[PDB]
Amino acid sequence: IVEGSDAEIGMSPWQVMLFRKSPQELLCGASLISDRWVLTAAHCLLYPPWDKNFTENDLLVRIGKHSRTRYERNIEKISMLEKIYIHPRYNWRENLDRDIALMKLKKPVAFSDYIHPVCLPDRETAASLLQAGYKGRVTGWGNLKETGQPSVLQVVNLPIVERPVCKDSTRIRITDNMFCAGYKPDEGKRGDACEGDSGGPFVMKSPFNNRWYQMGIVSWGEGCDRDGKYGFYTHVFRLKKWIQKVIDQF
Amino acid sequence: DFEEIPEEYLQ
Amino acid sequence: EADCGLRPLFEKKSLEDKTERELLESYI
Ligand SMILES: N[C@H](Cc1ccccc1)C(=O)N1CCC[C@H]1C(=O)NCc1ccc(Br)o1
Ligand code: NA
Ligand code: NA
Repeated sequence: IVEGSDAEIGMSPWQVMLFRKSPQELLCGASLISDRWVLTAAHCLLYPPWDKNFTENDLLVRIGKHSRTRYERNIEKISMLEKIYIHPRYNWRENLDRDIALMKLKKPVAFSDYIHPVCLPDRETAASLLQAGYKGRVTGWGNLKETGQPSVLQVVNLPIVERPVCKDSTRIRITDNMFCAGYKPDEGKRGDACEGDSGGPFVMKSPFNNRWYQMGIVSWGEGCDRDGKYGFYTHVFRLKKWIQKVIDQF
Repeated sequence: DFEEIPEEYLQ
Repeated sequence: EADCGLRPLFEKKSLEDKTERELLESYI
């Protein structure tokens, strides 16, 4: 996260770290959506241009974390993966369309002050909150600058951007399964996701029921925190029928 | 760079 | 879940975090 700040303890209790078993290293962010299911970006698990194609046994998830590098004894919980599910129409060839994946845990995780699931949006919450200018929150342990790495989880609040502005900022083809966020050059404030924040959640707090909803997944951007560029997020609601199908079937 | 995690999770 | 999106150290105890008000003020 570029130009963010240290998270408060328990501020994002749904934040998950995807961790490579060997060598031991951070791979991506992710989010807890129930006691057995974790949501992430497909490109965290499968990206052939970079020779990335992880299997379940390659990975662990670490839940309840604050420190990036410490083993947070008596606080974090570490889970093995039973199965990975990648969207069948995830487009890794072109533009990361439908950049979404689910991971089922081998055993349910116990909730605590530090471990708690986020909500997924219904149609009405999505329609009401996914509006240009409305701000969400992005969290992660990724790089602090494009060109280093944080001691603890970072957080930044960012406004959703009008779709024509998103489209005019890039040569990559945008789809209805994406939205973009970030400040404009003339707005002064800045901030962005960066490498290592992939797969983490873009959340909004509903003013109707005071619950946090995950509207987006950190997906792609050109650089980090560049003027006139924006970060792109998987549109969770647009893909919720697939999420429901997977969870119901498995 | 990372603190070693308990061996139980790597078995 | 029934209590999804309600944080134990914030919403469940009626405590606000230091920047959530910025989000609310944007929901115009
Ligand atoms: N620069 C390319 C552009 C690109 C976009 C679509 C298809 C191919 C390339 C990029 O973003 N990525 C390359 C694969 C993964 C992804 C990526 O680094 N994400 C992380 C990140 C940074 C900010 C935010 Br938000 O997310
Ligand atoms: Na364009
Ligand atoms: Na920017």
